[PDB]
Amino acid sequence: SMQDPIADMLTRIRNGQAANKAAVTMPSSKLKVAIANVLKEEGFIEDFKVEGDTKPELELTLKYFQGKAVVESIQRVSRPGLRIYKRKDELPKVMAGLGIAVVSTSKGVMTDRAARQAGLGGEIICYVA
Amino acid sequence: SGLGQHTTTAARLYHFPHGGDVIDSPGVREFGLWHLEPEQITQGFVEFHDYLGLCKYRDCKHDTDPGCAIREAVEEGKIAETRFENYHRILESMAQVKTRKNFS
Amino acid sequence: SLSTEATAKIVSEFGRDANDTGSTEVQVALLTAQINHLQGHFAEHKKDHHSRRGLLRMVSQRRKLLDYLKRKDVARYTQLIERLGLRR
Amino acid sequence: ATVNQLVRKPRARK
RNA sequence: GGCGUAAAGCGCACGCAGGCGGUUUGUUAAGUCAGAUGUGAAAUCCCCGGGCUCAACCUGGGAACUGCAUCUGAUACUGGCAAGCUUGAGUCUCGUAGAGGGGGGUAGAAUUCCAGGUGUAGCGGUGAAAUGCGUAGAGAUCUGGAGGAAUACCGGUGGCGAAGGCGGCCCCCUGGACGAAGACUGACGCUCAGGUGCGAAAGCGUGGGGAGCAAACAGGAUUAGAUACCCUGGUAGUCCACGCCGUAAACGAUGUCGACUUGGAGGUUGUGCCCUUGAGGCGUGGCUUCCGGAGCUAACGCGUUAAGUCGACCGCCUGGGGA
RNA sequence: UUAGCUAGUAGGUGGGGUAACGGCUCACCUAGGCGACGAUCCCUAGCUGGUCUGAGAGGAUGACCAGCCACACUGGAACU
Ligand SMILES: Nc1nc2c(ncn2[C@@H]2O[C@H](COP(=O)(O)OP(=O)(O)NP(=O)(O)O)[C@@H](O)[C@H]2O)c(=O)[nH]1
Ligand SMILES: [Mg+2]
Ligand SMILES: [Mg+2]
Ligand SMILES: [Mg+2]
Ligand SMILES: [Mg+2]
Ligand SMILES: [Mg+2]
Ligand SMILES: [Mg+2]
Ligand SMILES: [Mg+2]
Ligand SMILES: [Mg+2]
Ligand SMILES: [Mg+2]
Ligand SMILES: [Mg+2]
Ligand SMILES: [Mg+2]
Ligand SMILES: [Mg+2]
Ligand SMILES: [Mg+2]
Ligand SMILES: [Mg+2]
Ligand SMILES: [Mg+2]
Ligand SMILES: [Mg+2]
Ligand SMILES: [Mg+2]
Ligand SMILES: [Mg+2]
Ligand SMILES: [Mg+2]
Ligand SMILES: [Mg+2]
Ligand SMILES: [Mg+2]
Ligand SMILES: [Mg+2]
Ligand SMILES: [Mg+2]
Ligand SMILES: [Zn+2]
Repeated sequence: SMQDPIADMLTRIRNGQAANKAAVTMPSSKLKVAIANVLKEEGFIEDFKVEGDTKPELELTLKYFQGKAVVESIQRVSRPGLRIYKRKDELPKVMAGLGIAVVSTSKGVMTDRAARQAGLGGEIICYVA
Repeated sequence: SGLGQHTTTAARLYHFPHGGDVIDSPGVREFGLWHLEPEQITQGFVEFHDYLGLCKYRDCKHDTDPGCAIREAVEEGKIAETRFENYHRILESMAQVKTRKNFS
Repeated sequence: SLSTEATAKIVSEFGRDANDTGSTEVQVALLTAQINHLQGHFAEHKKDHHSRRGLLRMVSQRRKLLDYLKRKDVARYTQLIERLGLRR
Repeated sequence: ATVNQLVRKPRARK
């Protein structure tokens, strides 16, 4: 059902980016904040706010160029049916280093560019292309 | 139940004890009359040769034409009416076989 | 399922108060009395395979509810199985 | 298509 | 890589094992990641060299051998334990709609049979005829009775059901669906190989039942022959009980569940508010058909009920024929 | 189109046994053991370091070199 909420998060982002929606909302969690805050610090989105404490509701502000999709495509990589893990030297790049790959490690959620100075590996979340 | 079956094939050749050959035939229920005109249908019967040129007109359908001497020969009894009713059945068969078209 | 006097009494039998109606042990008893109500019905009506689907729904629903109390608190599980006559 | 299907039986090479 | 039509979604449903799983905190450090040790024989391959006149070939050292074991670490995610939370999934009450199923009665047309009455030469049938029936009075009409099976109109891309399917009315037993207001349990969930049950009609076993329709068959036309077509009859079967058989173009030719993404013409079913100022106005859920944008698609077309973008799990297909 | 297999079989006591542990063997005691994570049965095959193909992942194979196991007309047995 909602068994991969990160894939449910990526579904709501990709639809509203293409359908010219100004802002979207979604149910919040601890992990969804730890991904959207990275995308805010990597120029893909604008802002995120939390609403509700017994029903945590996350909001995202979209981002356009002249009405053109900033996040062109995003690809869920690991999944509950098949887990994907890499080492500190097998971290894949997205568009030969243009896009970023969201990898969650023990030092928090960061990119593969940020994992070079960290020197760790773990679970690939999504290819932010 | 009331029909016949064609088991033996087209034609197998053998010889007589005296002389000549035999030719077997298939069980055939077909009638191919696409060959020639209905003037040749008049020539396809023996006793109807000697009665031609005796009717009223020089051309005659011999069914709906008044004064057909061939039809008078059937009414006389020298020609049986089983052959005459089958004769125009041949002519009415060419009204129903001819319908689509066929040519060699 | 049942009438108002039969439903609300069993909630007061197994629940702590009148508001304790959503708990699992009440939901077992709502299915336990209903299957015991339909014992003489399907004996006379073996050709009613459509109501048998509703019967097999409640048997499968009761089996799932007994597995939740068994995996969490076995003290309340062993009470209800003899209090309603289960485990056969 | 599902990876979990191929755990039970792999792809049948002719 | 695919499964609406090219080969392919089991006819459908339940459900064990198995896979997977909302959200918050603590803990474990299992999985994973970091570092280190030991090991992964040599030769081969790769890097830089040397040597044989050159090359092939031989050879130095390094790299590689993406492996495994152990130890020290990090705790974001997955797993286990512990305590939870409520939006998932459930429970109650008040209600509404429905050909949902089973059982038992009952109604009136129509068909055929039988009884009686009036009444006469054809009825019947077809493109045209014949078989057939009828002066023992058919047919037609009217009265009365018997039996059998089906429910006109209502009735409609209308409703219900997992599906095949389900239609006079009424009673009894009983199943699910949906809506309103709250209360309550606290992930109790999704999915399914074997397994289990349902499952159009034909057909089979046993015993009833018999109008009409009707395989085989009888008879008459048709015809080259008529076996079929057409017509007059007619058994099995169609009906019920008790089983069995489990296959269909069982089709929406689309497996189920969940999340989102511009919308219209309507239908059906509720509910909230409103000069009730009309069966209305304004909202708002459940179900359902036809259009159509973006997008997708081999095209046809799909297009908030996807065949759009995704996740969870299962089935199935690998040139045609053989099969 | 192989679903149940297995009585020295699974475990224990004691004796015997080998260079060493042990159903390795014997009497007794227990009825378990294995198996849908493929037991058992049938067919085929020496395996590996490697070679070859391939961008890679994979795929096919095991001659020469090297490592190990098995075998020495067939079958069985023991001595040294
Ligand atoms: N009583 C009887 N039977 C006969 C006579 N002649 C032939 N038959 C039978 O008729 C049947 C037909 O004979 P057959 O010669 O096979 O016929 P056909 O015409 O050759 N058949 P097809 O068309 O297959 O070749 C046979 O069973 C044969 O014995 C006869 O004079 N009397
Ligand atoms: Mg009800
Ligand atoms: Mg293809
Ligand atoms: Mg096809
Ligand atoms: Mg289906
Ligand atoms: Mg501590
Ligand atoms: Mg080596
Ligand atoms: Mg070396
Ligand atoms: Mg070398
Ligand atoms: Mg040189
Ligand atoms: Mg956890
Ligand atoms: Mg009647
Ligand atoms: Mg509570
Ligand atoms: Mg029979
Ligand atoms: Mg007939
Ligand atoms: Mg019968
Ligand atoms: Mg079939
Ligand atoms: Mg269609
Ligand atoms: Mg368009
Ligand atoms: Mg459309
Ligand atoms: Mg084939
Ligand atoms: Mg011993
Ligand atoms: Mg040699
Ligand atoms: Mg060797
Ligand atoms: Zn003439």
